[PDB]
Amino acid sequence: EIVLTQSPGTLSLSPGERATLSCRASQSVSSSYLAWYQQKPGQAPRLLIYGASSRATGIPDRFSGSGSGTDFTLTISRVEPEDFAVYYCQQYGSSPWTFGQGTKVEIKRTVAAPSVFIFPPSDEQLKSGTASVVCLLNNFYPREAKVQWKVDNALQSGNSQESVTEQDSKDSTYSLSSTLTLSKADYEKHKVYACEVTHQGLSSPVTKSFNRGEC
Amino acid sequence: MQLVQSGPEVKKPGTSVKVSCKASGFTFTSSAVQWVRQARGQRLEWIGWIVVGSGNTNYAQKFQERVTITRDMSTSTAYMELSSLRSEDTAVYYCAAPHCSSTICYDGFDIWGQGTMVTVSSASTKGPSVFPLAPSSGTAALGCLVKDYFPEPVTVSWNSGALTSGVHTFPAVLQSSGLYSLSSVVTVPSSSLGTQTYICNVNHKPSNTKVDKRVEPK
Amino acid sequence: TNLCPFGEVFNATRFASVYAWNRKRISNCVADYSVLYNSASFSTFKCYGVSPTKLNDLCFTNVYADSFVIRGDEVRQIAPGQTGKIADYNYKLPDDFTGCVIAWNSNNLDSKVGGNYNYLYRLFRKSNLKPFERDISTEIYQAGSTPCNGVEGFNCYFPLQSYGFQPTNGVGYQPYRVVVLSFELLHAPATVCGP
Ligand SMILES: *[C@@H]1O[C@H](CO)[C@@H](O[C@@H]2O[C@H](CO)[C@@H](O)[C@H](O)[C@H]2NC(C)=O)[C@H](O)[C@H]1NC(C)=O
Repeated sequence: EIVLTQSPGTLSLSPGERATLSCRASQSVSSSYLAWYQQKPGQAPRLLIYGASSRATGIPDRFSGSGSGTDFTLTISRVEPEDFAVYYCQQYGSSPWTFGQGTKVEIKRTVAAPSVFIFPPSDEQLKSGTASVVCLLNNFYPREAKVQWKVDNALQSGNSQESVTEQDSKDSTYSLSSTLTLSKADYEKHKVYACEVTHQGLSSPVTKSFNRGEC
Repeated sequence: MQLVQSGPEVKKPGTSVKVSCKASGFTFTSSAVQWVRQARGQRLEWIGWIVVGSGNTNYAQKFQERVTITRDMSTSTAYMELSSLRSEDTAVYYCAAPHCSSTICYDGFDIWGQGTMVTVSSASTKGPSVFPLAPSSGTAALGCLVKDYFPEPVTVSWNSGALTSGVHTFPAVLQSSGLYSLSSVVTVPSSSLGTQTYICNVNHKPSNTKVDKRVEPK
Repeated sequence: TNLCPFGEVFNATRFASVYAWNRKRISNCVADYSVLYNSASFSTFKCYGVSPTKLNDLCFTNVYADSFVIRGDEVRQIAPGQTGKIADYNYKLPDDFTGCVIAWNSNNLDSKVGGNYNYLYRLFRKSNLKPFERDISTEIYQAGSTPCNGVEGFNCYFPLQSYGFQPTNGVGYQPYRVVVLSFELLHAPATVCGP
C-alpha cells in the first residue's frame, strides 16, 4: 500500500499570501496519475489538479501543481478567501489508489482570548434524571485550547466531551463547547463546579465557577 | 454535467447497504467509477473502483470480501454494496468519475457525487430532549442543549429563523449511550436580556419531532 | 471428386474466440448444401444473395468457412448491415455479402459449471472493423491522453473480455457456435461444385 504524507499538518495564512502544500510518497509514483482536491466542510471534493500538473477545467489560475518521483506540491499564488478549506492528494497509478491525510488551510489573524461562560444544569433535566453542565469558549484564535473541569475544586475526567465549530467566515474565530454530564445522584454529591480554560490569549488560566443551587 | 447519489441510510450492524450513482450529461459508457468514503472530520479512504465498459473491479484488501461494485448501463448508474457492516463503517460515501465524450475521456476524477451519509449503530431511532441554558447573572449568551437523539440530522433555529447573528450550533458528539447530543448557543447584548425573549425550535426529521423551548434568564 | 471436409469445420472439437475467429479455406471438392439446410440441428440458417437449396447446382473457385462462438443474443449481428459489439469490433459481414450464416446452441460443449472463461470478445477498439477483417491485438486501450505503455489501469483497459458461459444461463446468454460460408468466384478455375 502506497502511503501519502502531507505537509504541513495545517498552515495558517492571511488572505492574499502564498500557500504551498506538499504530498510525499513512500515510493515513486507515476506523475501521470496524481491529483489534488479541495474539500470544504459538508461539501464533496472539487478536482483541483490531475496528472500532477494540469489544472481542472474551470478551476482558477490561482492554483498550480508540480512534482514527480516521491515529491509533489500544490501552490496557491494568492489565496483568495474562497480557498480556505481542506486539500487532499490522491495517487491513482497503483492500486489501492490511496489518499493523503489532508492539510487544512485556515485563515490567520491576531490572537483573540476566549469568552468563557458556564451554564449550570437546566431545571427540567434534573427532573429527567441526569445533569449536564456546559462550558462555552467563545470567539477565540487559535484552535488550541485546554478546558479542565474542577468539581468542588478537583480535576475531573471521564464525563467530559467537547466539540469545536468551523472557523467563522467573518471574524475568523473558533468556538468550543465542553459538556460535563453526570447523574442526578452524582450531581448532588458536590457543591462547586468550575471550568478552567487555558489559552495563548490569556495571561493566566481563566476559571469560571458556580456553587450548586444559588443564583 | 453531474453525478447524483442515493438517499442517506442508517443500518444495524451486520447488514448490507447499497448506494447508487446516476450519471447525467456525459457519455457514461466510456468512463470509470471509483467509490471512496470519509469518516466525519477524517481523511478520505479509497474503497474501490470499476470500469464502466467491462464491469471489472478493483478493491482495497480492506473490503475485498465485503464490497461489491456493479453498474447498470441501461439506466447508466453505478452501485456500491457493503455487507457485514461494522460500526466503524459509518461515514459519508462519495462516488466519482471522469467525464467522457464520444471520442476521449478525462485524465482525472472531475465529476463527484454529492455523497450519501451511512450510519451503522445498533441504536434505535429516538427523538431529542431539549434543555435550556439561561444567561448568567457587556454582553451575555444563552442557548439550548439538544441531547439523547438518533440519527444525526437535526435542524435548530431561533425565533423561527428571525435571529441569526452570533448563533453557533456545534457539530453533535456521539455519547457512549450511542445517541447524539449537541448544543446551540447565541450571544446577545446584556442590555437586551429583559426586553427580548428567545425560543429555539428543533426539527428531527427521522422521528418526526418538532420541539420548541424558551430560554428565560434566572 | 473428393467430398468437402465439413466435418472438420462443423464437428471440430474446439472452436475459436470471435476476436480471433478461425477460418478454413475449402476448395477442390464437391459440396451438397441441402443436407445442411435439412439438418434440423441448426437454430440459424440464413442465406444472403444466393438461395440455399437453389445454389446446389452452382460452382465457385473457392468457398471460405469462418467459425467462432458468441452468445445467442448476438447471432443476429452476424448478418449484413447490423451493428453491436460483435459486428462493430469482432466480425463484420459486408453489405454485398453473398453467403450463408449457420448457428447452433453449444451449451453442452462450451459451458462449464462455474463458467468457461476461455472464450473472449473484443470490447474496446478505436475504429470499427471493415468487412472480413480479423483483429487479434491485445494492446491496452487508451481512453485518455496518457499513454498506457503496456500497464493496465485508469483509462488503460485490456481490450478483450470473457463471456463466462454458465450452463444455467438463459438462452440469450448461452453460447452458440457459428459458421459463415463465403462464396468466392475469380478467373473461374471452378474447384468447389455441387453434386
Ligand atoms: C457430425 O457428427 C454427427 C454425429 O456423429 C453427424 O450427424 C449424423 O447423425 C445421424 C444420427 O442418427 C447419423 O445417423 C448420421 O450418420 C450422421 N451423419 C453422418 C454423415 O454420418 C454429422 O453428419 C457429422 N458431420 C457434419 C455435421 O458435417
